[PDB]
Amino acid sequence: MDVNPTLLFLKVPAQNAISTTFPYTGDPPYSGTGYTMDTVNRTHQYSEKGKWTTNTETGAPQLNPIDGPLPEDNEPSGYAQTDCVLEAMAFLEESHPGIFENSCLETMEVVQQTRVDRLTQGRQTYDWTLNRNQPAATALANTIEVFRSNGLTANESGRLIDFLKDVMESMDKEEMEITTKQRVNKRSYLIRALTLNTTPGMQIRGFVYFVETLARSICEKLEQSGLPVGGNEKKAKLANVVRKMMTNSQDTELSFTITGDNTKWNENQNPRMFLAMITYITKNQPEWFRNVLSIAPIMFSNKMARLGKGYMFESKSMKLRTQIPAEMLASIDLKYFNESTRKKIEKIRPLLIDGTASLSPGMMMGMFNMLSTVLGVSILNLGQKRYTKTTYWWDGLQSSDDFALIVNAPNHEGIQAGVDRFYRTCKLVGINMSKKKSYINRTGTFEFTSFFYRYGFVANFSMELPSFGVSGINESADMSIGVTVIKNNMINNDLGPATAQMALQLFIKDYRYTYRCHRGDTQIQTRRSFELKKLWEQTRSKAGLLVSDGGPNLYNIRNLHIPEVCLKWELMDEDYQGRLCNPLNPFVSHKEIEMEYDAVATTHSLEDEQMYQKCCNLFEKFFPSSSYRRPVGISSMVEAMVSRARIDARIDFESGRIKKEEFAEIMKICSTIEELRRQ
Amino acid sequence: EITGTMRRLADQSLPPNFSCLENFRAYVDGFEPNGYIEGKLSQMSKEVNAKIEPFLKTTPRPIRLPDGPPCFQRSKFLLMDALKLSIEDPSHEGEGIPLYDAIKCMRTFFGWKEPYIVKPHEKGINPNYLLSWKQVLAELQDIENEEKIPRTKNMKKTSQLKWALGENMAPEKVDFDNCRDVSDLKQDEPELRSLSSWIQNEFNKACELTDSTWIELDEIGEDVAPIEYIASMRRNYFTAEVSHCRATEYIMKGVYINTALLNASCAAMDDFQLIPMISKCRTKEGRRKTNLYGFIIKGRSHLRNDTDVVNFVSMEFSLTDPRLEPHKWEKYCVLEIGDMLLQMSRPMFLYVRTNGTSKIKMKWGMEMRRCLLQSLQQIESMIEAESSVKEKDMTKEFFENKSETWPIGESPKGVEDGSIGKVCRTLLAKSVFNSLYASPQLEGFSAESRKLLLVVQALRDNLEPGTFDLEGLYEAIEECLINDPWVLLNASWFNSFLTHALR
Amino acid sequence: MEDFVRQCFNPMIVELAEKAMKEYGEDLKIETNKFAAICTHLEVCFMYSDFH
Amino acid sequence: MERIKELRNLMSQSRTREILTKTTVDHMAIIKKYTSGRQEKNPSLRMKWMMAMKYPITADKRITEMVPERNEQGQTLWSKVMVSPLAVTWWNRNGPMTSTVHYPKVYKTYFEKVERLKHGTFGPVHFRNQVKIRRRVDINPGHADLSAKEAQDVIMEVVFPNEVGARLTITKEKKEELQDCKISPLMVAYMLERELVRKTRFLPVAGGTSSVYIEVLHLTQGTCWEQMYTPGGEVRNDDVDQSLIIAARNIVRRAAVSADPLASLLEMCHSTQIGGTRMVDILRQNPTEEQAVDICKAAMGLRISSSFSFGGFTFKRTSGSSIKREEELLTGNLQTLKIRVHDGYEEFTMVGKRATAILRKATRRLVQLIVSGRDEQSVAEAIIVAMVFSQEDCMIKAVRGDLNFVNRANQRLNPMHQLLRHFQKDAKVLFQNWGIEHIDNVMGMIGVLPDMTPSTEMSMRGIRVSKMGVDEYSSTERVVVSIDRFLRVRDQRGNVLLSPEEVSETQGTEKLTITYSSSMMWEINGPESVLV
Repeated sequence: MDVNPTLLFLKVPAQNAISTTFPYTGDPPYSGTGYTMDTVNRTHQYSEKGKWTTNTETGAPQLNPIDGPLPEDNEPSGYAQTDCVLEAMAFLEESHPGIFENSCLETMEVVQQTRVDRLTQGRQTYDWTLNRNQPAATALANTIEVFRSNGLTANESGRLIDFLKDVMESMDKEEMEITTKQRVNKRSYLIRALTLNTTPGMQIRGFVYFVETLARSICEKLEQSGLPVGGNEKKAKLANVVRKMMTNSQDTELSFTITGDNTKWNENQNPRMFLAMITYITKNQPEWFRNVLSIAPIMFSNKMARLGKGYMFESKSMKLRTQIPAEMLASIDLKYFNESTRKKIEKIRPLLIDGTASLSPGMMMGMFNMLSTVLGVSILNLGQKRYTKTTYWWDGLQSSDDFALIVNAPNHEGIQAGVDRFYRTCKLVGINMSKKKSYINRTGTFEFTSFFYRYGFVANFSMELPSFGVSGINESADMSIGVTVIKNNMINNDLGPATAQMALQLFIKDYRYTYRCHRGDTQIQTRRSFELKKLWEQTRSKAGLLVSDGGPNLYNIRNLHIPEVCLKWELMDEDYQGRLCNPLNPFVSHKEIEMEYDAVATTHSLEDEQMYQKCCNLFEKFFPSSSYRRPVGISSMVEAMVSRARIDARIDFESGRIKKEEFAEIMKICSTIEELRRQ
Repeated sequence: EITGTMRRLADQSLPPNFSCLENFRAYVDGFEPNGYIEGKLSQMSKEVNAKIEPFLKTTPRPIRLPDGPPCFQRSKFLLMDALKLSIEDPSHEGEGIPLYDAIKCMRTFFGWKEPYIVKPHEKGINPNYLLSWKQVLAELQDIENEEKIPRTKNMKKTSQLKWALGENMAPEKVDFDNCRDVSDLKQDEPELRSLSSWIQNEFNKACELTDSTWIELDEIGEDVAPIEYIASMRRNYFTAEVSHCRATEYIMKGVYINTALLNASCAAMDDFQLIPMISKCRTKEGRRKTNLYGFIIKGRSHLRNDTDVVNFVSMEFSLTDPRLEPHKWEKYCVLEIGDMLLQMSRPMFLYVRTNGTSKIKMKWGMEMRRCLLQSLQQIESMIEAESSVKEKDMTKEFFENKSETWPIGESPKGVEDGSIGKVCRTLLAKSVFNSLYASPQLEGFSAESRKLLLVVQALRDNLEPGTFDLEGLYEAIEECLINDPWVLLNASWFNSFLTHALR
Repeated sequence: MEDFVRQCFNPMIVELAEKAMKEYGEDLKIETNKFAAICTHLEVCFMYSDFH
Repeated sequence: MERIKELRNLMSQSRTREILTKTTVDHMAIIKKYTSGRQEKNPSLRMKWMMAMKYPITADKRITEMVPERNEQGQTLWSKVMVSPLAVTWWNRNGPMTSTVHYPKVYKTYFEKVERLKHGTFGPVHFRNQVKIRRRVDINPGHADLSAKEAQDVIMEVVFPNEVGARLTITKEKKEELQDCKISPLMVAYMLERELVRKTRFLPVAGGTSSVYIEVLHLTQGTCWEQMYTPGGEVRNDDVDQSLIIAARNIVRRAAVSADPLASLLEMCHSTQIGGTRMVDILRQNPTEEQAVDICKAAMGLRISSSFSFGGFTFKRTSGSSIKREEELLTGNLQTLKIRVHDGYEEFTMVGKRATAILRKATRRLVQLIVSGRDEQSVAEAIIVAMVFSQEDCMIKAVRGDLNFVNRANQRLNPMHQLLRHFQKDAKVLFQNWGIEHIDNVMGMIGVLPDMTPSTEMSMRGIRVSKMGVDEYSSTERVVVSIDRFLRVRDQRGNVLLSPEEVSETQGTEKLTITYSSSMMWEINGPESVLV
């Protein structure tokens, strides 16, 4: 006989065993420089309505398809009317009294209080200083130093808004010189400030963070928005909203639920529409607030897309290969390419400038997810049977692209009318609904961002099971971290108790293998097992020994929150406790701590990137409290440290014991540095 | 402030109805919801609609399958055809040096015939493979001259080995300034391969039980709570039904192989090191056994990035004639290398292939025991979701009750339901095959077929479902079906399911 | 900022600053720093005039 | 001298001295976050490769005179300062046994968990389709209700006294018991910050309110099950706010009777002391949301939650607006009443003592209502206050008798509170006069009859009593209040937010010692306290 796993769906419903369809646990091997051109040409495909305007400061032609011609065919179109978006915003604000003003006040508090720290906490970014992708902190330091080398030194006040002011005044300077040194002119600098990678630039990140904070403050006060919440919270927002629909009295209700998704949702959102909806949200607000929040949409309206590495040609006869970058696409003939490459290059030749293509109506994935969710919640709010003025009425939950709708109408004839109205209004605001990856049924069974509802719940949303392997930082820290991660995934990203048991089992196996500490009970011997077996032989109560010292495991579900030392503490030997918990050991030092737990004897271990770190470490060496709490003080680093040094020298010379000449030399060096800081 | 070169971009970002953005902001400030939505709807064409097309049991048509040349096997190592070479030796593990364990595997076999090669690669230098194998045997027997055993055999930079790893100098790196013009300076979509019969047999063998245990699952503390009792009774029954399965051997094999290769790709960054394919298990009588599936020769491993690829040659033992199914071994070259004592004395073959792997490809395969956890959760969900409607949950009726049978097979044109252990091993082997046969086609197929499955379920619950463009869904499904045997087997499975779902 | 000022000052200075900001239509939701400065000035004046 | 020498040779390079001279201390936090960020080279794999390597540990130089080079089998564990991991096990085997078993005073917060597990008697597992109840609970045992700033200001004093800020019983107790037995200042500081700082967050629970129930939430609650668990022995801060609640209730009750209630409330607040700390400071820094506590906070100028209180139930606006449109109405017993008729459509979520609900109400017409409570009389009270707020003429005509309800200060109540306090005691007329309709019992929704009996196909007009609880969404909002001289708080828009007339639903035990020292309160603590 032949074995077929999917046949199991014949006895068990789909939602009860849907986790069998998800093949991968984590991320599989994936796989460009041409793929960018495909997306660029597709974005300009849904926007070809003669709205070309040649840019004045970048010289790149720009499509402006907003409020253009209406769509005649069912194919996806990116032509959204401005007054429609503004009316959706107005009706959203009418349904929810003054939500925009509260969100705007919260965002004003954010922009007033935000330091430059929030700009370093991020993933890979695009450094224009080196024209390459770099980590967040390194790209930030590169931009800071290249600004400080020129006449741009406003960021040293600590405010992110001052860094944004520096970014503003940078585009006004005619030439920007980069030291490593060579000059760059204003045009190419504008190109580099408004160019993205396959990854935002360094300048746009502050404005995009502020816009995202505003969208977050808006989405927090919306039942129909499911982006800010995650996990069990989402569960409620499903079981609640369905109960607002299915539980209607006098059953004259026909409630149909659609599981939806918007195909090519990302490439149709025009940043000018975002500018419009922000301008309406910042209505009657102070002018500086609008001037700050509106920067990101303007930068996205005039933005370039970096192509990347390039292509590579191979000679079948001469046996020689050559690479061609993206910058050389202008001065080249079209004989060396196959038919598909030529077909893609022809439609993008007049768009590219300085090795980067021009993309006016574009928007990149994962940039304005929450503001896009606000836009979707607008149309979701337009179905309160008061703005439809008809018998059909809908409501639902919105995410970035995956949305779940529930529409009620008095008879089977009116449901399609409501669905068609919803779809056409989505087309009006630039939301192209996917007729392929969507389906309808009766209320009681649907999907929303991998959350499946069939008269019950299953949370296969973030069920990328945790790293069963060791975290690899330390002996006790790794065990505490692994068991705390298992405990967290048992409440946040719901998994069964037996799965958690087996996960702890695999983790303990990987932890005993990683640190060559299995136990003193097994015959297996690593480099370390002799000492472990000597321990096990001399220890009376074997259970008290830690797993890091070759001890037995007694962690289970009930005690995943207790650190290993405290759990086995009662069962330890007095000798073993004294030899383990001794703080006067030559093994540990107060470094790189932290949600981590107890620490014991098994707690062991631009110009130059560490320009800052040296200074910070020395300052911490002068004031230990700075390693715990953000320091407060108006004096400069040098004077504060010198005063600390002088006082410490005085106290450990007068009452303590230190050499008189050593004290003299210390204070001589201190006065030398005091004189040094005069220049 | 918004000064020039910034205000200039602001004025060029507004809709094509204004010149200064101040006019736009004043227009937005005073706005009148006079019902522009209804006007724009009255103006829009009536073709723009989400016309619901009903979904009854007649509309589902079985998934189309590609036709063409038979699909070959591209798994990194032999799954059912590989042959073990036991030493039943307690050297007790881990720090144990794997090179001498492999040579004492070789010490236990006799009957090494002169290599008479059988199935060629059909494109490439075939005798170089048997020359490389002879070099392997020679370098193995040539340790007694070294006077110091090396812990790692670094193969000579021989011509056959430079070719088998593709290190022979390729097109040289030049610039376009001097290769501006050559007559042939050109720069490819895959071919459509049809499903073959061997992948189903591979899966069937993957669900079978074996002789050994293949797991060392560590301990868990005392159970002093009812949910702890339930979790233990689930996990230990699963471990008992899954441990001796062949898919567990596959998991451990992949883990050991990828671990050895990645560990060698750090210290052997310059020379061709011989990497043995060693696994370890425990026989039925409770004695630890060390198995050798074959050898692997690694190329240059300057793995700076994670996607950087190192080439290798896998030479694996087998007892299957390639002449039985030659279409399966497209990327394989076969060497009939001996006869072994079985007393049938069947011929022992060596399947040698050249392949390439990256750091991420290796690490996705060192964590293959996730295939266990996934299975457990996809079991545990069914124990909870299907049994959430109960006061005292159904947990001991799921197991311990052989009357409950689940559909897993169709031999006689009819459903052949099996027991619980077959279900556990089927899900385990499915997850494992997804791990090693991982391909983006499989991901796309899962994503697109899950929707069709959910709508089939909504119809089966009599919830009057309907679609918009079923042809679009079918196009998306047919788009990710080209040449992968695993994806095509899953497609045939879904076709069987749709055939046996009253449709 | 706006909430913090209500902590480090007594309710009387807060009330007086709120009355004083209603002189020139100064909305305290925006001019938070002006509110803080006015509260500071009032408390300085009060601690200046007392006990003499 | 090594540090000042590093300052010297560091202040030499221009680009390394400009940073040290220009940047002040206040901004040091923003200058530490400038890293290379090369760290994530698969740290599990790196740790395995480093453990496979000989002598990967780093120690100081004092190991040379403390542990041997060769162990009892001749195995090396040194280098030249790298260390083999076997040396750690050696040090744990026969090393310096010391008297620092004193440990469980800094790590008290973990031994507390261990003790709660020791006597944590268990219970059965009643499987059910668990529905998440969105509560806001604290996750810290025994922290004395100290915020992050005022707790770190104590940490700095007890562990780094020579560099304290420019600014209390715990500050003495901890400084005393770990005076000279310090372990590691950063470790002690982190542990005391975990032990002493409060933290309240928005979590979905299914029966756990106290700190002891949330710390073990993964045991009790899961996907579709629940485990009855009792640790034994509560914590300090789940009943610290209760005494402040009782004090605020008594203060408001005594102020409402006074001539000028607002000034009385202010003086009593600034003079009352709760557990050694003055009341107004707690009010300024406490996240407890109660009606009398909001009255007290509004009397001194602090922000409260937009939620308005009616019938002891706090309301939250979900969607919809309204217009005032005052209107006159005649009762069912010939009584003229001028009323503020809530016009338009509105959606509300009302949280109560032991019952919550979701209401959808149009102009003088109740559209939909979903209620869930614990007691039968409690859901009855919820339904009564909801019917009173519904403003339908059905309950106006159901008024039986003249409405003359006065406050404890002999004050004419608003017509809303008149109807409420009338229907609150005897309401069986309104039920039999409201109306019955058919339901379908879907999504676990049952109906209620006039005799307070559940039914599967019959309910009141537009009503549903929900099983497995109503989802309680408690969103945080902070808007300035407009307190008046009679202790009534209104929004900036002009909507009466809260008033004293609904505060007293229980007496008060004051689980912690409370002290009133103003003038008017020296009669609650018996006549014997008057003299003292």
